[PDB]
This record gives sequence, C-alpha cells and structure tokens, in this order.
Amino acid sequence: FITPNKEMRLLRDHTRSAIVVHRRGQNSNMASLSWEELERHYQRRGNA
Amino acid sequence: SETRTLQKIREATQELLKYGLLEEASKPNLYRIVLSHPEEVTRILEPLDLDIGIDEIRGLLYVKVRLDETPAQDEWAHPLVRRQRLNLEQSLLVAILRQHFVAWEQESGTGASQAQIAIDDLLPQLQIYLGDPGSESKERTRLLTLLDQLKGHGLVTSPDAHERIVIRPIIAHLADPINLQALLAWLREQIAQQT
Amino acid sequence: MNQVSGLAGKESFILTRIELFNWGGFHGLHQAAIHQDGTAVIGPTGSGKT
Amino acid sequence: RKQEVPLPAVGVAVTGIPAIERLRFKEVDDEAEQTLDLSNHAADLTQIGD
Ligand SMILES: Nc1ncnc2c1ncn2[C@@H]1O[C@H](COP(=O)(O)OP(=O)(O)O)[C@@H](O)[C@H]1O
Repeated sequence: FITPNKEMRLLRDHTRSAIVVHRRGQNSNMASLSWEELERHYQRRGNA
Repeated sequence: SETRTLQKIREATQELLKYGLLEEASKPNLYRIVLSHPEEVTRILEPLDLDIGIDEIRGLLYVKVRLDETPAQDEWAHPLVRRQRLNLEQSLLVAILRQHFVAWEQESGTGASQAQIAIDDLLPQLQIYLGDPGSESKERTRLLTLLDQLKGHGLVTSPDAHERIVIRPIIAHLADPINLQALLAWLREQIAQQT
Repeated sequence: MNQVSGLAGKESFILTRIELFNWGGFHGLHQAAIHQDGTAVIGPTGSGKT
Repeated sequence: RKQEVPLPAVGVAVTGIPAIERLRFKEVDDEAEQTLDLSNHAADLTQIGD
C-alpha cells in the first residue's frame, strides 16, 4: 500500500513493515523498518 | 472532363510540400485559402501520411507526420521525411536563435513581430563556444554560410541589405527544444570551468 | 492474521525487494525491503512514493 | 555540351519533404569522468517532523 501518512492506524494492523520515504532538498531517501522499531523511535521522540 | 482540385488549393499544397510551411507574413493569399479549406488540404495530405499543424497565433502552417496514434512503434519512421542531425555549429546557432526568440516573446508577447537582429550581435555569442577561428573574414563567412544553411530549413530569413536577419515562426515548433537548452548550458559550463 | 499469511511465500512469488539507482529523486543507490506479510509505504506529500 | 534538351520529365521523384519534426540536434559526447559512487546512503536515518 501507498499512503501519504493517512490511515496509519489501519495499516499498522494489516502490515508488518513500513517504508518511510522523506524528502530533503532535491534528494529523496527511503528507510525500511518494522512497525515495532518505528514504535521504539516514537518512544525516543516521546522524551521531548 | 472530370473534377479537378481548385487551382489555388493545388498551388498551396504543392508549395506546402516544397518548402514545408506557409506564412501569412509572406504568402497571405495561399495561407488564408488553406485556412478557409482545412478539410480539403487534410484530405489531400492524408493518403501520404502527412498532415498540417496550424499555429494561428503566429500565422503559420507546417507539415508533420500523420502516422498512427502511438502504435507499437515508440518512434515514427516515414519514407519521404528523411531525418537529419545538424552538425555541432548548426546546433549551437539554432539554440542561440531559439533562446533569442523565446526571450523576445517573453516581453512583446506570443506572436509579436520579431525584432531585427544584426549579424554583428551574433558573432560575439558564437565566439563564446567556438573561440576565434583566426580572422574576422573567416568567422563572418562561417556565420553567413550557417545562416544560409538554416534558411533552407526555414528558421531564418536571408540577411537584408543592412545585415540583419529575422527569426521565422517555425523555430518555436522544433522537435525537442529541451535538447538545445541542455547542450547550450553544458558547453557554457564547460568553458566557464576551463577558464 | 498469520493463519492466512501462510499462503504468501508458499504458493506464489512475492515481491521482497526493490533497488533504485539515480531513479527520479533517488540519487546514488537505494533499496527498500518488502516484508512477505504485506508492506506499507508512508511519507509526506512529494517525497517519492509514486 | 551543357545545353538543356527538351526531353520530358518522367520518373519524377518527390522526396525529402522538409518536415520540421525531422531535425535532430548534435549529440556532443562527454568523456571526462565516470560517476562510480554507489554508497549505501546511510544518512537515511529517520528524522521527520512532529
Ligand atoms: N519526472 C518528474 N516529473 C515531474 N515531477 C517530478 C518528476 N520526478 C520527480 N518529480 C518530483 O519529485 C516528486 C515525484 O512525485 P512523488 O513525490 O513520488 O509523488 P507522491 O507524493 O505520491 O510520493 C515530486 O515531489 C515531484 O515534484
């Protein structure tokens, strides 16, 4: 599935890995992660 | 005896095939007649896989290949229309003329009467990419022969009595204008890097 | 969910990797791993998903 | 012996119709270097807006 950050809660329950693609200037980068690793990342963000 | 195509339409079609374009600027009688009978000219050209594209804004008609709508062939091939690749100098000159034409249109508007440009103005610009071949008598002669070669394709008029040319409308409809920009900028960057 | 996931990887070919090189906005070499159980692609507008 | 005789025109070939599309521009080649870089692009670590 492709989605611009919509229905994230729904994808989380029927897929096991996400491909986070983000933009910086003219270049684009993609990083593949599991939902749980991204959860750990969000928990680190939670200390802010 | 049998019906014959109207003399004026036959003349217009033969002219259009010979030179590849008509212009209200220099051939009003035929150009207007063609626009008043588009279905006749398009019927005449369709058996040959040719078809007129019309540019009402700039007052121009030009032939183009009428081949099938994006068939299995990704690029068209036609028996009569023999393709060409302009040599390097011709490409540079066409790119310079094209950017001059676009820059002028940006100000006076699309289809505005092109301003006459002097020969002296172009040699400094060709020098930017070709250097000095050895003398003015050589560079001016080269520029003149290049302009005469281009006039064959219809991109520029002949130098008038005072050594100024005018850019023809047909330059706007080149096959891939993006190529001119790319090569021109690339060579400019090359010279700027080497200097 | 996994009771149905047994079909994937067993019966049919599953896309498990895509690799790009100077494709679109992806300069250099890149690669995305596709989980055999279904993958989502997320990112803000105009980030290269399409 | 370079006069022009009044013989007819037969086998009149019509070719080279000057369609403006038929022109292609010069393909000046570049040979300075090569773009060997295919690093992993490890800068992709997640840092995205809130
Ligand atoms: N070939 C192209 N033509 C037009 N724009 C392009 C092209 N390639 C890249 N772009 C740019 O790069 C991105 C390509 O679209 P994309 O980001 O993949 O859509 P989406 O938002 O669904 O991910 C856009 O930001 C676009 O501006």
